[PDB]
Amino acid sequence: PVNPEKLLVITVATAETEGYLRFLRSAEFFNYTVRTLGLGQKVRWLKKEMEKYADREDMIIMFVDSYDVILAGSPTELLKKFVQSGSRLLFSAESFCWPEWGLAEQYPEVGTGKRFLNSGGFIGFATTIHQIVRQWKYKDDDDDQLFYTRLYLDPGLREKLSLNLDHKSRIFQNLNGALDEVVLKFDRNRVRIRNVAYDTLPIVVHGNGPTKLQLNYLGNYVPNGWTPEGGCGFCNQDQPPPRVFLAVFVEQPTPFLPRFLQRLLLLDYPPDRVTLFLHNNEVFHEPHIADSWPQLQDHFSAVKLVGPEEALSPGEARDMAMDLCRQDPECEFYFSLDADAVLTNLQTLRILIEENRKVIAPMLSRHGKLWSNFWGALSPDEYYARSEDYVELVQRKRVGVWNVPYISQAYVIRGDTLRMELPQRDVFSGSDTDPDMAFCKSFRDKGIFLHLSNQHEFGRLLATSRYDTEHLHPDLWQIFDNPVDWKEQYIHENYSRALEGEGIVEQPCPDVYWFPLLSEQMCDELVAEMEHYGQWSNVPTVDIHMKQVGYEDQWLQLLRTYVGPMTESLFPGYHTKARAVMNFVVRYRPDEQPSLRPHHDSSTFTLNVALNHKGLDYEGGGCRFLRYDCVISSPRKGWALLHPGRLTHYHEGLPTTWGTRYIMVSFVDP
Amino acid sequence: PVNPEKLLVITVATAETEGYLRFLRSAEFFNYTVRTLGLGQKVRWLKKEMEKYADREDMIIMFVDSYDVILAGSPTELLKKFVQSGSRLLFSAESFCWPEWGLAEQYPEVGTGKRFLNSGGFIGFATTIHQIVRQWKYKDDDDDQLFYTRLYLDPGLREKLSLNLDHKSRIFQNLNGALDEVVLKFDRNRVRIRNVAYDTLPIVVHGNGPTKLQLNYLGNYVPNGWTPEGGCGFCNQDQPPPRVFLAVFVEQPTPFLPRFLQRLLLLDYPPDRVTLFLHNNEVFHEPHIADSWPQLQDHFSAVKLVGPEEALSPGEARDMAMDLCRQDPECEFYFSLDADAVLTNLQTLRILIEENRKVIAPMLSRHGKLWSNFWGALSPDEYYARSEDYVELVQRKRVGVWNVPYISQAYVIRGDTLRMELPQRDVFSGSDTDPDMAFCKSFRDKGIFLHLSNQHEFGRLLATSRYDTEHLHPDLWQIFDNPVDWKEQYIHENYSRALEGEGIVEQPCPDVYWFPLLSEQMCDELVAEMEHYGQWSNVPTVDIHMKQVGYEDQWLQLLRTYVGPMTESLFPGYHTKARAVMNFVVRYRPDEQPSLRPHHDSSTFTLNVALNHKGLDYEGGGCRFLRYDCVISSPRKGWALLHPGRLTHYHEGLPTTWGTRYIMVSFVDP
Ligand SMILES: *[C@@H]1O[C@H](CO)[C@@H](O[C@@H]2O[C@H](CO)[C@@H](O)[C@H](O)[C@H]2NC(C)=O)[C@H](O)[C@H]1NC(C)=O
Ligand SMILES: *[C@@H]1O[C@H](CO)[C@@H](O[C@@H]2O[C@H](CO)[C@@H](O)[C@H](O)[C@H]2NC(C)=O)[C@H](O)[C@H]1NC(C)=O
Ligand SMILES: *[C@@H]1O[C@H](CO)[C@@H](O)[C@H](O)[C@H]1NC(C)=O
Ligand SMILES: *[C@@H]1O[C@H](CO)[C@@H](O)[C@H](O)[C@H]1NC(C)=O
Ligand SMILES: O=C(O)CCC(=O)C(=O)O
Ligand SMILES: O=C(O)CCC(=O)C(=O)O
Ligand SMILES: [Fe+2]
Ligand SMILES: [Fe+2]
Repeated sequence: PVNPEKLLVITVATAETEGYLRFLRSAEFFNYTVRTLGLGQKVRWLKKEMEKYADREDMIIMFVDSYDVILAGSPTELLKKFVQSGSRLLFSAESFCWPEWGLAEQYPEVGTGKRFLNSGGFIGFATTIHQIVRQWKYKDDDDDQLFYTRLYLDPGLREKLSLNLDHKSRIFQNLNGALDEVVLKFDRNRVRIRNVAYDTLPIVVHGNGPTKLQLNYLGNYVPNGWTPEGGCGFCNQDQPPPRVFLAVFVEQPTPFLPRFLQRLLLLDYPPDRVTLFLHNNEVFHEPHIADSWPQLQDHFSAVKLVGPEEALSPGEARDMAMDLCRQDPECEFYFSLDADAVLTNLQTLRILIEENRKVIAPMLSRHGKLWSNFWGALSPDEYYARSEDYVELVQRKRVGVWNVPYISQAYVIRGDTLRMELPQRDVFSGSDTDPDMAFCKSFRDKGIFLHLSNQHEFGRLLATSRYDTEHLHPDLWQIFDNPVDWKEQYIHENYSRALEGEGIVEQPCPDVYWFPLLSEQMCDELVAEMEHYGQWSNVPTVDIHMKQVGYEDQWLQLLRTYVGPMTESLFPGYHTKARAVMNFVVRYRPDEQPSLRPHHDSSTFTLNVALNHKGLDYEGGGCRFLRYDCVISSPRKGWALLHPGRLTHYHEGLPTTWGTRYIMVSFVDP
Repeated sequence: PVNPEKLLVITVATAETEGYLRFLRSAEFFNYTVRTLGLGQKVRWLKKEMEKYADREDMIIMFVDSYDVILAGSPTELLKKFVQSGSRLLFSAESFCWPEWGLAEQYPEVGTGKRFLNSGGFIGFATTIHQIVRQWKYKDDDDDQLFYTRLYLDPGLREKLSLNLDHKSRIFQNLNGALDEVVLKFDRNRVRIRNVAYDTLPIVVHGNGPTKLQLNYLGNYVPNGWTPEGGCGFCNQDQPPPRVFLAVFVEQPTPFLPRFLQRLLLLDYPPDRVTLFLHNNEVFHEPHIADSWPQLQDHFSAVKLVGPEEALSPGEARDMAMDLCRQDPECEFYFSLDADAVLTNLQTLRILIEENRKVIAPMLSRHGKLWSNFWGALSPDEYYARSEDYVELVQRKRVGVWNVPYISQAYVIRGDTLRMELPQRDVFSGSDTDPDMAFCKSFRDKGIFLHLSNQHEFGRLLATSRYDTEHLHPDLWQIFDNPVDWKEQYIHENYSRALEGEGIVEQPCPDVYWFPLLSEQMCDELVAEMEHYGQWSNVPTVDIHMKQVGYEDQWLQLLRTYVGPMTESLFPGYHTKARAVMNFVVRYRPDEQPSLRPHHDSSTFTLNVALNHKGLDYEGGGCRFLRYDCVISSPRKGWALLHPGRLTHYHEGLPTTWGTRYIMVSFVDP
């Protein structure tokens, strides 16, 4: 048994990049001892280091890269596997032969394993290593592969110093040419990989060639990145703050944007330490931003608008917003947030900063689906592809902070990373690539990790694909594509609490029920949308139907989702599908039709919703039920009334004395 | 001016028939003085009477018949008109020439009036009359017409004694050949006739030839028979009773016959003075008569049945019933009453007897139409024809007792008239004539008047034309043809009082109403009719619909007539047409389906009627309304329940513990 205390890991690193520190923590997990050289040219550095270990027969030494390497096994298993190899210096094997390709005939014939050599990782005796590395006397420009290559192809030297290759990946697993051979193997508190082509559990995982992101994905688990019983290994889980530059971007017509601007005033973070930047490409949103801008500039320390008059493409706008933080030494962090991002959690900026990352993004997914603000993998064309664990991450099966090749719409970048590591302005611009794709590619080409955190519930994304802009109030027609947000602005706040009970629902007259349904904004926007049409009109009324305006299917879904479940709750035994042919708003002013004579309605039950206040917009009677000697004298605006429409409830519309009355009614279940 | 005290009216009468006494009362009305001869042969009697008045130049004498004659004018007008004639002996004129027809050329040419002579009535001086009547020396067999005839055709004798004819009916109106010339002329307290062909108001109306009934019709008004301001002239208007033989006849299947037999026990007349006779030609009614016969024989003094086993035609049965009264000197009156005659008034026998007539009948008409138990006129073939005042009599415009040529189904005959005036047995039988027609013709051929009285409301006739006899209870299917009687037996007695109010209707639970609808007989006959079918059977039940039995249209009319008006009364504002596709009776016994799970009904409102008692037929729960915490614990048999079927009334059929439950239900207004 070789003593672990005589195994040394030697690696090269000119800078402490994020890939190097990841390699170091995988080594400290297995309690390795690592010698880092320099905090073909690295062969010159290894050769110099091996002159101290020229006579060290007692020492095993393994040399690997650091930027694209992670350790998966313990040193004792590593030394044990090296003894079974029966070699004095064991190299790594690969599926390809490079630099020179014609040397493929030189190599010995291997049955099923890999045949060629890879200098990215080898292990052997310090004496045998020294006799090999010290023969190097060449230029720094020439690669390291060709040197160790033909030395192995020397048949006499191959037999004298016992040189062999890890043909079946017992210790070294090179990913290029074997991505389909590598899977992960989980355990209680550690993860590992397995070569299913030879059924081996390698120690060293090296992401050579175009397998960088494949190692970033493996690096999220191996060795203790994420464990099924311990979770993440490096995320947080359980006096002034930094100064941040908040950059809002409105590059497309975004629904509920007034709610976005009002939400910026509620982020739990000292506003005097946040500098707001806002770019608006749409002339549609200039009113909305103008309404909120007085509150914005009085809340934050400094603000700035770049409206549509500058005519800046989204790439040029994102360059300027980030460059204004890089050229400001007081900008410690840069928070870029798009308009189509709703942040339910109001501490994301604090939590994302405390993760102490360079580029971290909060995970946001559209309500109920899989699409999110990140890509688990890429295609050869750098287009989208689904990773093996993409769905487990979106569904929050496995939580933590993950090395992800793509992020968008929301991310926090360290300020010093911008000036020192990505100092150019053409981050988003410069090519025919999408401005959000060139952003992520600009960070990966610098070896910078794009972190995605799903440890908390952060928020959701808005469906802004087909946003019909030809409406006086476009957010009304958004009951289909963004229902969870449509309910927050239009459904009464105490409606959901009314469905569960709590005794807020009232029965003013026998078999008529009174519950809050619509919000004051829903009624005001509905009245305005009706008057904007203008063309007002077997008891007759002065009314306008939702069909001629184009809001029937939208109001029918409000019936299916909100009044149906409310009907079955108040009438135990009745089941409703919310079918209604007659949906219309009625006007009551003393100049035309101030009242409505007694009548029945051709429907099973009716829903009568007020649309304005009592005493502010008009003064007059409500709804009178003759057979019961009971009248709804003081109606409530956002509240609605439910009564059977046939036989039992002969009701009369009492006259309006002054002003104008608006009510919404639907003869449902005819 | 001739003094009325020297005008004498001479007439012939071998017996005081009803036609003679009618002529006498018309004379006493105008205060005439009449000499009746004998209480061609009557010429011998007149000639003998004229020998006392041979030298009486001061006396005017008018000779007319008595049986077919009524007086229409006063003597002063009669004498005044005779003076204007300028004649010493004025005869009556006629359209026909008889006996000998060839003597038509003898008569003087008359322009437009009647040309020939009629010896039925003449007026003149007693001296001129004597010189004419005393020339008669012929046989009693030869008629009186030919004697006075050719004496007028003697041209010299016609000019010597001044003989003329009332050519234009100034005084004498002979009806034969001038029926279209005669109309009535009314006044405040007297009636009169008018010859619209000459515009004269005659004094004497003589019904010669086949115009007997036409005079009976005129005799009902002229002179004071019926006056518009005084009404009838001889009817009643404002201590033992006689003994009567009551004869009931069942010659056809008659509906509601059990109610007829039970009604015979309620006629306000001493039963110990009534002898019941009943003929039943139908085997269908032997059960019904057998059920009531114990009560009949214990009520009346003597009874007798002649069932279908004797096989007697209706003519032979009516002969026997009346002959048994004629051959009984103790039978003072004979009351013949048919089965299809409902007597609402229970004093008709008393009132018809107190009219002191020979043959009087109470007027009965089918409810709402014109057909009655009498004919106002006849046709040449003695078939039916409508009289000028037939509709005024049926509609009770003109009231009183009327000389009518036909009666049926109900009449009271004096006993002495049967033995003395119509003693033969072949009254109804003897010819191919209908037995009811030969009855009336047998009385008119004896100069006996058939009186019809409509001074009171007596009753109605039953529609027994198409009586479907192939039913366990045939009176159920009689809601169409006899609704007024169908309601008396099947509709609850307190239903009509419930519709008007009086606070008998109850509201046991909110918006459910409880009112009496059906009678105990209606439910018992409906349950039996259902079990007689036997074939019992989206909540399911053990039920039988009215359609498969054949009682849907009948139950639909009960809905249209009785539950519709009851719905609109209790729900002000709702209008019902009583449309129902689902009408069925449900069984509830613990052996198959004892209960019914909570459910709604596919209808606007439902009518749930119990069909048996609580505690006598079964013991179990009623109807429970879940949403109201209210249960119909103790239902009432004949009562019904009305509740809305949708949404608001989720109800459950509570289990029946013992016995069998029957309920009638109709899902009306789907
Ligand atoms: C929803 O319900 C809450 C409480 O159930 C309402 O809050 C009350 O509002 C009234 C008038 O606005 C105040 O007088 C009370 O003091 C409030 N109570 C609390 C506990 O805040 C709220 O107003 C309801 N929503 C709407 C739209 O009216
Ligand atoms: C119809 O109503 C009358 C009274 O409104 C009912 O007559 C009463 O009947 C009960 C029980 O049969 C007696 O105890 C009372 O004494 C009766 N009152 C009178 C004034 O007679 C009659 O029963 C109702 N009809 C039916 C079929 O029940
Ligand atoms: C590293 O050392 C710690 C404590 O010194 C020990 O718990 C852990 O198991 C060691 N790891 C290995 C791979 O031996
Ligand atoms: C008959 O006499 C009575 C009273 O004596 C008288 O009222 C009536 O008018 C008289 N009738 C005629 C026709 O003169
Ligand atoms: O005006 C009211 O209060 C009742 C209106 C109504 O019910 C209807 O639209 O028919
Ligand atoms: O049995 C009851 O009381 C209710 C029956 C009913 O309503 C039905 O026929 O559906
Ligand atoms: Fe209404
Ligand atoms: Fe029911």
